[PDB]
Amino acid sequence: SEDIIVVALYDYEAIHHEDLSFQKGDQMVVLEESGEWWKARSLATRKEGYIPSNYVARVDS
Repeated sequence: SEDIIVVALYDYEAIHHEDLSFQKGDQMVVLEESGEWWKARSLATRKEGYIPSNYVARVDS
């Protein structure tokens, strides 16, 4: 349904504390919406951290 799940469109690796590593075609859910960077949870490992919004695709499904 309508939600805040995005898909990593590029490979990346965790760096800061609450960070999250994803791949070029991975799927992650969003926990909140800020602006430049958002906090999401990768279902591939039930983990969660930051995700560059400029390198991802946000969908509500």
